[PDB]
Amino acid sequence: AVKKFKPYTPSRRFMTVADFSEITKTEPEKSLVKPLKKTGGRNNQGRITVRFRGGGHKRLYRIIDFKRWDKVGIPAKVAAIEYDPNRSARIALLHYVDGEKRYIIAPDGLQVGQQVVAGPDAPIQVGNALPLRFIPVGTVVHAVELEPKKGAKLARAAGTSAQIQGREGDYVILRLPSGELRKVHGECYATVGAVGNADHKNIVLGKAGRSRWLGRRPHVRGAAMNPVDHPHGGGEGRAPRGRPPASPWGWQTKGLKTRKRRKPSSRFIIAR
Amino acid sequence: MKRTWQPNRRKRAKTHGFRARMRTPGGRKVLKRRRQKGRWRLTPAVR
RNA sequence: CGGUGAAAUGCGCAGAUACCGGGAGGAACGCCGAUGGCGAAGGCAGCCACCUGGUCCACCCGUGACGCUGAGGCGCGAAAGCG
RNA sequence: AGCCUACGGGCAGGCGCCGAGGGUAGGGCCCGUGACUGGGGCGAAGUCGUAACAAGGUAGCUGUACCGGAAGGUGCGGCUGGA
RNA sequence: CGCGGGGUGGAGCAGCCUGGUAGCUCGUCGGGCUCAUAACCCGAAGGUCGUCGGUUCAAAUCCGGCCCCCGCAACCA
RNA sequence: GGUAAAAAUGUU
RNA sequence: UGGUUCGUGGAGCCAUGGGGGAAUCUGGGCGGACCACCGCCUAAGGCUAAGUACUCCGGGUGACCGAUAGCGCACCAGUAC
RNA sequence: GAGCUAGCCCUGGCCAGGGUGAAGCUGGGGUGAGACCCAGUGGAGGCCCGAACCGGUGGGGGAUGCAAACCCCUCGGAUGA
RNA sequence: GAAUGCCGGCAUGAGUAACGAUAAAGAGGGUGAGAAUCCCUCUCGCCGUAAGCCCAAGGGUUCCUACGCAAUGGUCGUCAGCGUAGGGUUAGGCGGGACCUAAGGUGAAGCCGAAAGGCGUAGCCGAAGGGCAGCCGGUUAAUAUUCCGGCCCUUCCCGCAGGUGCGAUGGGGGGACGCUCUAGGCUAGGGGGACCGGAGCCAUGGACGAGCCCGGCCAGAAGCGCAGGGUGGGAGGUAGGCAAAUCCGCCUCCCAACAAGCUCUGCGUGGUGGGGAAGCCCGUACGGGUGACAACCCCCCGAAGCCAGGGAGCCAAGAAAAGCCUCUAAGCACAACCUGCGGGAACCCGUACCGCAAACCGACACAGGUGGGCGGGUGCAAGAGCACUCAGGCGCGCGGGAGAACCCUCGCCAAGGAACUCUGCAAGUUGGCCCCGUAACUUCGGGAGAAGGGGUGCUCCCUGGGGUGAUGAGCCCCGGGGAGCCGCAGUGAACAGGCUCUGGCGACUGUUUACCAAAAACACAGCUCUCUGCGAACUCGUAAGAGGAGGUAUAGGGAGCGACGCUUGCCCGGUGCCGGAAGGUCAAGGGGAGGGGUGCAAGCCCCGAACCGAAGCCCCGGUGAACGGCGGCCGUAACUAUAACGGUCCUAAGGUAGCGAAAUUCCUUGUCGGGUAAGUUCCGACCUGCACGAAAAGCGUAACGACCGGAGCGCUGUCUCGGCGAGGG
RNA sequence: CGAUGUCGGCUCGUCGCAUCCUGGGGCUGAAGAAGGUCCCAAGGGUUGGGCUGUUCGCCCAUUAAAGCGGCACGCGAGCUG
Ligand SMILES: [Mg+2]
Ligand SMILES: [Mg+2]
Ligand SMILES: [Mg+2]
Ligand SMILES: [Mg+2]
Ligand SMILES: [Mg+2]
Ligand SMILES: [Mg+2]
Ligand SMILES: [Mg+2]
Ligand SMILES: [Mg+2]
Ligand SMILES: [Mg+2]
Ligand SMILES: [Mg+2]
Ligand SMILES: [Mg+2]
Ligand SMILES: [Mg+2]
Ligand SMILES: [Mg+2]
Ligand SMILES: [Mg+2]
Ligand SMILES: [Mg+2]
Ligand SMILES: [Mg+2]
Ligand SMILES: [Mg+2]
Ligand SMILES: [Mg+2]
Ligand SMILES: [Mg+2]
Ligand SMILES: [Mg+2]
Ligand SMILES: [Mg+2]
Ligand SMILES: [Mg+2]
Ligand SMILES: [Mg+2]
Ligand SMILES: [Mg+2]
Ligand SMILES: [Mg+2]
Ligand SMILES: [Mg+2]
Ligand SMILES: [Mg+2]
Ligand SMILES: [Mg+2]
Ligand SMILES: [Mg+2]
Ligand SMILES: [Mg+2]
Ligand SMILES: [Mg+2]
Ligand SMILES: [Mg+2]
Ligand SMILES: [Mg+2]
Ligand SMILES: [Mg+2]
Ligand SMILES: [Mg+2]
Ligand SMILES: [Mg+2]
Ligand SMILES: [Mg+2]
Ligand SMILES: [Mg+2]
Ligand SMILES: [Mg+2]
Ligand SMILES: [Mg+2]
Ligand SMILES: [Mg+2]
Ligand SMILES: [Mg+2]
Ligand SMILES: [Mg+2]
Ligand SMILES: [Mg+2]
Ligand SMILES: [Mg+2]
Ligand SMILES: [Mg+2]
Ligand SMILES: [Mg+2]
Ligand SMILES: [Mg+2]
Ligand SMILES: [Mg+2]
Ligand SMILES: [Mg+2]
Ligand SMILES: [Mg+2]
Ligand SMILES: [Mg+2]
Ligand SMILES: [Mg+2]
Ligand SMILES: [Mg+2]
Ligand SMILES: [Mg+2]
Ligand SMILES: [Mg+2]
Ligand SMILES: [Mg+2]
Ligand SMILES: [Mg+2]
Ligand SMILES: [Mg+2]
Ligand SMILES: [Mg+2]
Ligand SMILES: [Mg+2]
Ligand SMILES: [Mg+2]
Ligand SMILES: [Mg+2]
Ligand SMILES: [Mg+2]
Ligand SMILES: [Mg+2]
Ligand SMILES: [Mg+2]
Ligand SMILES: [Mg+2]
Ligand SMILES: [Mg+2]
Ligand SMILES: [Mg+2]
Ligand SMILES: [Mg+2]
Ligand SMILES: [Mg+2]
Ligand SMILES: [Mg+2]
Ligand SMILES: [Mg+2]
Ligand SMILES: [Mg+2]
Ligand SMILES: [Mg+2]
Ligand SMILES: [Mg+2]
Ligand SMILES: [Mg+2]
Ligand SMILES: [Mg+2]
Ligand SMILES: [Mg+2]
Ligand SMILES: [Mg+2]
Ligand SMILES: [Mg+2]
Ligand SMILES: [Mg+2]
Ligand SMILES: [Mg+2]
Ligand SMILES: [Mg+2]
Ligand SMILES: [Mg+2]
Ligand SMILES: [Mg+2]
Ligand SMILES: [Mg+2]
Ligand SMILES: [Mg+2]
Ligand SMILES: [Mg+2]
Ligand SMILES: [Mg+2]
Ligand SMILES: [Mg+2]
Ligand SMILES: [Mg+2]
Ligand SMILES: [Mg+2]
Ligand SMILES: [Mg+2]
Ligand SMILES: [Mg+2]
Ligand SMILES: [Mg+2]
Ligand SMILES: [Mg+2]
Ligand SMILES: [Mg+2]
Ligand SMILES: [Mg+2]
Ligand SMILES: [Mg+2]
Ligand SMILES: [Mg+2]
Ligand SMILES: [Mg+2]
Ligand SMILES: [Mg+2]
Ligand SMILES: [Mg+2]
Ligand SMILES: [Mg+2]
Ligand SMILES: [Mg+2]
Ligand SMILES: [Mg+2]
Ligand SMILES: [Mg+2]
Ligand SMILES: [Mg+2]
Ligand SMILES: [Mg+2]
Ligand SMILES: [Mg+2]
Ligand SMILES: [Mg+2]
Ligand SMILES: [Mg+2]
Ligand SMILES: [Mg+2]
Ligand SMILES: [Mg+2]
Ligand SMILES: [Mg+2]
Ligand SMILES: [Mg+2]
Ligand SMILES: [Mg+2]
Ligand SMILES: [Mg+2]
Ligand SMILES: [Mg+2]
Ligand SMILES: [Mg+2]
Ligand SMILES: [Mg+2]
Ligand SMILES: [Mg+2]
Ligand SMILES: [Mg+2]
Ligand SMILES: [Mg+2]
Ligand SMILES: [Mg+2]
Ligand SMILES: [Mg+2]
Ligand SMILES: [Mg+2]
Ligand SMILES: [Mg+2]
Ligand SMILES: [Mg+2]
Ligand SMILES: [Mg+2]
Ligand SMILES: [Mg+2]
Ligand SMILES: [Mg+2]
Ligand SMILES: [Mg+2]
Ligand SMILES: [Mg+2]
Ligand SMILES: [Mg+2]
Ligand SMILES: [Mg+2]
Ligand SMILES: [Mg+2]
Ligand SMILES: [Mg+2]
Ligand SMILES: [Mg+2]
Ligand SMILES: [Mg+2]
Ligand SMILES: [Mg+2]
Ligand SMILES: [Mg+2]
Ligand SMILES: [Mg+2]
Ligand SMILES: [Mg+2]
Ligand SMILES: [Mg+2]
Ligand SMILES: [Mg+2]
Ligand SMILES: [Mg+2]
Ligand SMILES: [Mg+2]
Ligand SMILES: [Mg+2]
Ligand SMILES: [Mg+2]
Ligand SMILES: [Mg+2]
Ligand SMILES: [Mg+2]
Ligand SMILES: [Mg+2]
Ligand SMILES: [Mg+2]
Ligand SMILES: [Mg+2]
Ligand SMILES: [Mg+2]
Ligand SMILES: [Mg+2]
Ligand SMILES: [Mg+2]
Ligand SMILES: [Mg+2]
Ligand SMILES: [Mg+2]
Ligand SMILES: [Mg+2]
Ligand SMILES: [Mg+2]
Ligand SMILES: [Mg+2]
Ligand SMILES: [Mg+2]
Ligand SMILES: [Mg+2]
Ligand SMILES: [Mg+2]
Ligand SMILES: [Mg+2]
Ligand SMILES: [Mg+2]
Ligand SMILES: [Mg+2]
Ligand SMILES: [Mg+2]
Ligand SMILES: [Mg+2]
Ligand SMILES: [Mg+2]
Ligand SMILES: [Mg+2]
Ligand SMILES: [Mg+2]
Ligand SMILES: [Mg+2]
Ligand SMILES: [Mg+2]
Ligand SMILES: [Mg+2]
Ligand SMILES: [Mg+2]
Ligand SMILES: [Mg+2]
Ligand SMILES: [Mg+2]
Ligand SMILES: [Mg+2]
Ligand SMILES: [Mg+2]
Ligand SMILES: [Mg+2]
Ligand SMILES: [Mg+2]
Ligand SMILES: [Mg+2]
Ligand SMILES: [Mg+2]
Ligand SMILES: [Mg+2]
Ligand SMILES: [Mg+2]
Ligand SMILES: [Mg+2]
Ligand SMILES: [Mg+2]
Ligand SMILES: [Mg+2]
Ligand SMILES: [Mg+2]
Ligand SMILES: [Mg+2]
Ligand SMILES: [Mg+2]
Ligand SMILES: [Mg+2]
Ligand SMILES: [Mg+2]
Ligand SMILES: [Mg+2]
Ligand SMILES: [Mg+2]
Ligand SMILES: [Mg+2]
Ligand SMILES: [Mg+2]
Ligand SMILES: [Mg+2]
Ligand SMILES: [Mg+2]
Ligand SMILES: [Mg+2]
Ligand SMILES: [Mg+2]
Ligand SMILES: [Mg+2]
Ligand SMILES: [Mg+2]
Ligand SMILES: [Mg+2]
Ligand SMILES: [Mg+2]
Ligand SMILES: [Mg+2]
Ligand SMILES: [Mg+2]
Ligand SMILES: [Mg+2]
Ligand SMILES: [Mg+2]
Ligand SMILES: [Mg+2]
Ligand SMILES: [Mg+2]
Ligand SMILES: [Mg+2]
Ligand SMILES: [Mg+2]
Repeated sequence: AVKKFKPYTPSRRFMTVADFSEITKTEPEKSLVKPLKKTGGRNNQGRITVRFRGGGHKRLYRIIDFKRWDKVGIPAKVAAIEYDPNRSARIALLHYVDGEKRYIIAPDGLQVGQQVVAGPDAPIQVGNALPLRFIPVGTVVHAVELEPKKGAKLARAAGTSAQIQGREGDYVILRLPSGELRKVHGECYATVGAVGNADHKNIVLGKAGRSRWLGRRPHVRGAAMNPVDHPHGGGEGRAPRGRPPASPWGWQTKGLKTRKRRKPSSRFIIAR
Repeated sequence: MKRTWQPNRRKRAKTHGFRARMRTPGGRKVLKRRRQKGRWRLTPAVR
């Protein structure tokens, strides 16, 4: 339900803002186990490591329950759907009957005022968490743990979802958003349904400044440099790469695989 | 235009002060050379 | 092995074709099935449910000439094609 | 500040509005022309190929898309003006 | 003027390094097939190897000198 | 019938 | 691999980082690969004066200088700047 | 040595005054319901004119200078990267 | 005797350039050994969103006064920011600390590193941020929110008096937050006045007049008053807020739904306290008195400041901890805490002065640079703009003459208007507001201030809305119509677009070579390829660790291309990358056929071939929005000419679309066509493309540009071709 | 080479003659006018524009003519760039 703008200035005819109608009437945030101070920083102790980060708007870190075995069997009421600037996806405020207040990452189709519960019992309705060994084969799922009791680490960007393809012993087979088939242990929790805000792919930032609002400083091509700075640099005007294409550090960047070959996780991976 | 020397008591005493010399082994050798030479002021005079 | 009028390219001793067992995935629905049916046309074919339109018959009950066509307009509109 | 015949008047004159037209500027319509370029038509009996008419030697036609010196070829769906 | 490669039957190309014998495709000529042509089939002819010299028993072949052809180079102020 | 295929040209 | 005059050389000896891994006098190391004979030492624990080096400081001396020299400074100098 | 400069992190501050009038609300119109069309309201924008502020386009001056980058006229941005 | 030698001294240029903004000086009188330069008075000029006041940083005696002029002052100097000496900075309330936390720093635990050291949770440090209690006047030569005066507060600590279960660094609430536009009511500030209070003044033709001139305030407890900000009250039940809670949270029916009520600010009013002009008289550099028993009133404008944590909209989603309120834990309930009064106690540092500058940063009394607040009036539509001017501060620390060339900064010009020239470079023209009117093209926004026009001053009359006042006067903001007056000219001065046509490149705003390049370069949204399944890939680091990220394929990294539109053809032969449990080759190692050295021999020590031995390479495939590449020679058609067609050789494949003498074309000023009187440039074409071409992208494209080229109109000292005048030299 | 700043333009010139014109003359296939060619002659004169950075050159409109060369392809302590 993406917002379009009229071309009243340039860079608004293309500019595009997401729809906030799923955001219910909760524009400010909850507190005390809800935003911590978020440390802005482009760099480690000292030097820059991820180049071209900086600037951007100030943010507060909405602390999310990624490990929802804490409240097995305890139901919840969906009180709010909020904006998280730290994520592509939306967040859902839950009040527990137990009394706690936590954010789960808000799935698609989840509406306000809905009972939602985690555990092995946990009927297969959107938002509920279960082990993977209890979820039926073929259902789309998200917020998937990789190894059990370690936290939800898979399928949690906007609109992403993973799908169960089968079971094999203590492990189940998941089709990831990458298309990779992965053996994930059955005791790993996973929240059913896709993540939603699936129109996040269709946004157009419109102008250069909107990338600066996100903390994305401008990205300098290597061909516009000097050979001290980059392999592609140098040359009287516009050299055509002169070599197989490479990073500033020399490693090639067109097809060169760099997964560690002898990784012990490789015997749980079936596809690309 | 704007020249190089723009003074600050805070900056001068935290960069060139005695306690900043005694943190590093480099600044500890600085004062050692200044004791040995006979300097009247081991550190820049800050008030 | 494929393939043809005949061949060749191709696939194949790095273990193919042919066979069994398991898994994924998409598209189209055999027999019923036709000179059949439905729809205003384009067109519609496995099955289930929901939501929905047109139409045919009988009873001759009610309104009572409300009708027919239709320049524009509006809507539908195979396949190919475009985002 | 003039002239008068019946003068708290008239004439000449003066000011003003509209005003033919001329000037400046910008649009609209039409005609002639224009290096070059597209395709159309008729011409001397030219060159290259065989598309269509017989199952025209790949049934033909068709809308569209792509390609090819050229007719045309092929894909998708439709037609009997074919079996 | 510099460096490199080239000239061979009518057309286009081999053969030159490692001297002894010139081959391929199209074309031309003669004969078939056709009513006639093209296509196709069977035969056949054709080359002072750009020239001028010298090396050798012997030169398309090796070496030089000229005549043409193709490509590169012709910079610094 | 729901059921298979063969290589140019000809002045007016 | 380092140390020794020894740069892989016939390369021992002395230390070692890695792997294997003993023996207690009929035990063990060395005498420049190695083997035999003849000899010298007794590792894998530690301490140990003196002779030796230096001159911030004190003294003596000079075929050392004499204010552009001799220390950067004979003078309130590691100062002013 | 980041008291100049380049980038970023934390925390404060600054941007006179005019224009243009997007979305959206309200009302009318339209329809079977819509889309949509008018008005009024509304005040969006790396929007427009232009001071402070940040710059440094063209020319002249300056050239042992006022100045080891200056001065005058002119010019770009000026709610945003 | 030389080394552009070193150090020092003194010459030359030379009484030459210069004396540091062209804001500006003149006279009288003092003082003095000595005055353009010091003091005083009068006149003149300059700033006045400052060149005037108040803070912060920095500076550190420069402040005040007395005595002085050797040097410092670009001259002089009796003066001074200078020399000698003396004086001067007064705080519970301002600022900082005995309070808190941010980035970051440090760091018991813990991890790491040859050593030195590097990380690192809690904690601690860390400030223009949060918190917190003083306003107005008067005094000194020099200090005051600091001393004094009046009014008002905050902490502690000890007492009695009355209340309550008190009680932690622990739990919870709160603190607590964006940007932009804004409502209502006040305040700051300002304007006007027939009203009130004033020394005085009628000048030169006129005026004794509601005349001129000056001034009509400030703070202020409780108490009210007006605006406004915050917040629901019970009852149970309760597993969560890492022990406990009556608190918070979550459910559940009851009553409120309002700011009714509690509080909390702001602004008025308030016991009372203070200030109080012009002008005149004086004795000082600086002030003092009178004016005055001062008056101390009414309207209007009105904020960007206050009520503040107000409201609305939007996406980019907008600090932390303490103080504060409450809750319970040990412990304690003779304690303790809350409220009211009384007495006592209230420490350390800074306080002078300069502060857009002669006291800071620039070697200088340097035309430079430097953060926050106040910054009045009138007119110009508005305004912090521009011109003049209050308060206040200055005339820039060499002057006097002259009136050449020449230079700088200005002004004007006959006739011509770009003939100047690399180029209209420069300078002119245009210029603000109101009203008409406005093209191709287009992404429907634009282009648009298109272009091109008209009006603009002053007086008189009539008349329509508002705001504050009560519905009225007045005061203020906006209008309409009519009639006249003057001048060469009415945004009468100052501030204030020249315009159009057409191409090249880049889409656009933006960024860059501080100090010769602001551009077509970089960036940019957007497109594609590729890597990355999370202890991710990548980066920094020996490591630990950290970034990525407190992210998870709609995410992160790398590379190119660079909005958008239509598109992005063929070659996997070589290079790269990807995929291949075959085979060839291949190191240490395993292996020992066999041989050697010594021993009397057991033995001890060397070499050592088959064979088993990874990655890598060879090999087989794939892959272009991966590195890259995309042919030659002949002949041929009803006139030549050309070649749709053919032959042949080679390649991995032989440049398709679209453009093309172009930012690309050597020959070249190619050849036609247009603009011109005349066009090596420009535009439209042809294609013979030396040497375009599809993501080092191809062809286009509205809007946009201090980019680059061509043309035209307007206007002009650019020129013909100069001349005159001004000011600083 | 411990520095001799280079094309072109502007400004200012000066010099040479093998002369573009004007002046004098011989020959002419010189009727006349207008030319051709050669000899004497430098005293003076030798235009304004379009294109290009141009020197040169080609055009436009004229003229008595639209001369060639030297002076560091004269001249940057004179200027432009
Ligand atoms: Mg809390
Ligand atoms: Mg750190
Ligand atoms: Mg550090
Ligand atoms: Mg880039
Ligand atoms: Mg570069
Ligand atoms: Mg570097
Ligand atoms: Mg490199
Ligand atoms: Mg190039
Ligand atoms: Mg390169
Ligand atoms: Mg600092
Ligand atoms: Mg009936
Ligand atoms: Mg259709
Ligand atoms: Mg379709
Ligand atoms: Mg599609
Ligand atoms: Mg009468
Ligand atoms: Mg056919
Ligand atoms: Mg046919
Ligand atoms: Mg056919
Ligand atoms: Mg085809
Ligand atoms: Mg078909
Ligand atoms: Mg049939
Ligand atoms: Mg050949
Ligand atoms: Mg040959
Ligand atoms: Mg024959
Ligand atoms: Mg024949
Ligand atoms: Mg060179
Ligand atoms: Mg070179
Ligand atoms: Mg060159
Ligand atoms: Mg034919
Ligand atoms: Mg060694
Ligand atoms: Mg050794
Ligand atoms: Mg050696
Ligand atoms: Mg050795
Ligand atoms: Mg060892
Ligand atoms: Mg040993
Ligand atoms: Mg040994
Ligand atoms: Mg030995
Ligand atoms: Mg031995
Ligand atoms: Mg021996
Ligand atoms: Mg021994
Ligand atoms: Mg021992
Ligand atoms: Mg010794
Ligand atoms: Mg001594
Ligand atoms: Mg000395
Ligand atoms: Mg002496
Ligand atoms: Mg000395
Ligand atoms: Mg900095
Ligand atoms: Mg300001
Ligand atoms: Mg505005
Ligand atoms: Mg509207
Ligand atoms: Mg606005
Ligand atoms: Mg703007
Ligand atoms: Mg602009
Ligand atoms: Mg502007
Ligand atoms: Mg600045
Ligand atoms: Mg800059
Ligand atoms: Mg400038
Ligand atoms: Mg300049
Ligand atoms: Mg200035
Ligand atoms: Mg502008
Ligand atoms: Mg000497
Ligand atoms: Mg000297
Ligand atoms: Mg002298
Ligand atoms: Mg003199
Ligand atoms: Mg003099
Ligand atoms: Mg002189
Ligand atoms: Mg002189
Ligand atoms: Mg002088
Ligand atoms: Mg001076
Ligand atoms: Mg001066
Ligand atoms: Mg006297
Ligand atoms: Mg003035
Ligand atoms: Mg301070
Ligand atoms: Mg200070
Ligand atoms: Mg100083
Ligand atoms: Mg002093
Ligand atoms: Mg004195
Ligand atoms: Mg003096
Ligand atoms: Mg003295
Ligand atoms: Mg003096
Ligand atoms: Mg005196
Ligand atoms: Mg003083
Ligand atoms: Mg003094
Ligand atoms: Mg204390
Ligand atoms: Mg104390
Ligand atoms: Mg503090
Ligand atoms: Mg503290
Ligand atoms: Mg602290
Ligand atoms: Mg820390
Ligand atoms: Mg240690
Ligand atoms: Mg540390
Ligand atoms: Mg503070
Ligand atoms: Mg504070
Ligand atoms: Mg305070
Ligand atoms: Mg004072
Ligand atoms: Mg005071
Ligand atoms: Mg007091
Ligand atoms: Mg209590
Ligand atoms: Mg707390
Ligand atoms: Mg007041
Ligand atoms: Mg007032
Ligand atoms: Mg009175
Ligand atoms: Mg009089
Ligand atoms: Mg008043
Ligand atoms: Mg309640
Ligand atoms: Mg509890
Ligand atoms: Mg209310
Ligand atoms: Mg009051
Ligand atoms: Mg009060
Ligand atoms: Mg008084
Ligand atoms: Mg006075
Ligand atoms: Mg609010
Ligand atoms: Mg907090
Ligand atoms: Mg704390
Ligand atoms: Mg509270
Ligand atoms: Mg003070
Ligand atoms: Mg003070
Ligand atoms: Mg200031
Ligand atoms: Mg300086
Ligand atoms: Mg001076
Ligand atoms: Mg100074
Ligand atoms: Mg000074
Ligand atoms: Mg001065
Ligand atoms: Mg100054
Ligand atoms: Mg400033
Ligand atoms: Mg004001
Ligand atoms: Mg003003
Ligand atoms: Mg005004
Ligand atoms: Mg006026
Ligand atoms: Mg104005
Ligand atoms: Mg203001
Ligand atoms: Mg001003
Ligand atoms: Mg004054
Ligand atoms: Mg005049
Ligand atoms: Mg004139
Ligand atoms: Mg005139
Ligand atoms: Mg004109
Ligand atoms: Mg011209
Ligand atoms: Mg000219
Ligand atoms: Mg031009
Ligand atoms: Mg100009
Ligand atoms: Mg004018
Ligand atoms: Mg245009
Ligand atoms: Mg418009
Ligand atoms: Mg206009
Ligand atoms: Mg235009
Ligand atoms: Mg007037
Ligand atoms: Mg009012
Ligand atoms: Mg009212
Ligand atoms: Mg008029
Ligand atoms: Mg103006
Ligand atoms: Mg232009
Ligand atoms: Mg061009
Ligand atoms: Mg641009
Ligand atoms: Mg620069
Ligand atoms: Mg430089
Ligand atoms: Mg520049
Ligand atoms: Mg620019
Ligand atoms: Mg694109
Ligand atoms: Mg690091
Ligand atoms: Mg590393
Ligand atoms: Mg990490
Ligand atoms: Mg993170
Ligand atoms: Mg990615
Ligand atoms: Mg990326
Ligand atoms: Mg580019
Ligand atoms: Mg278009
Ligand atoms: Mg291949
Ligand atoms: Mg290839
Ligand atoms: Mg390849
Ligand atoms: Mg491979
Ligand atoms: Mg071996
Ligand atoms: Mg071996
Ligand atoms: Mg062995
Ligand atoms: Mg291998
Ligand atoms: Mg391509
Ligand atoms: Mg012919
Ligand atoms: Mg061919
Ligand atoms: Mg092709
Ligand atoms: Mg041309
Ligand atoms: Mg032409
Ligand atoms: Mg022409
Ligand atoms: Mg052209
Ligand atoms: Mg062409
Ligand atoms: Mg080219
Ligand atoms: Mg290109
Ligand atoms: Mg190319
Ligand atoms: Mg490409
Ligand atoms: Mg491009
Ligand atoms: Mg183009
Ligand atoms: Mg383009
Ligand atoms: Mg364009
Ligand atoms: Mg520009
Ligand atoms: Mg720009
Ligand atoms: Mg022209
Ligand atoms: Mg002039
Ligand atoms: Mg003059
Ligand atoms: Mg003058
Ligand atoms: Mg030289
Ligand atoms: Mg020399
Ligand atoms: Mg010399
Ligand atoms: Mg002569
Ligand atoms: Mg003559
Ligand atoms: Mg003659
Ligand atoms: Mg004659
Ligand atoms: Mg004659
Ligand atoms: Mg030109
Ligand atoms: Mg030349
Ligand atoms: Mg000459
Ligand atoms: Mg020459
Ligand atoms: Mg020259
Ligand atoms: Mg020069
Ligand atoms: Mg020159
Ligand atoms: Mg010269
Ligand atoms: Mg010279
Ligand atoms: Mg140049
Ligand atoms: Mg230039």
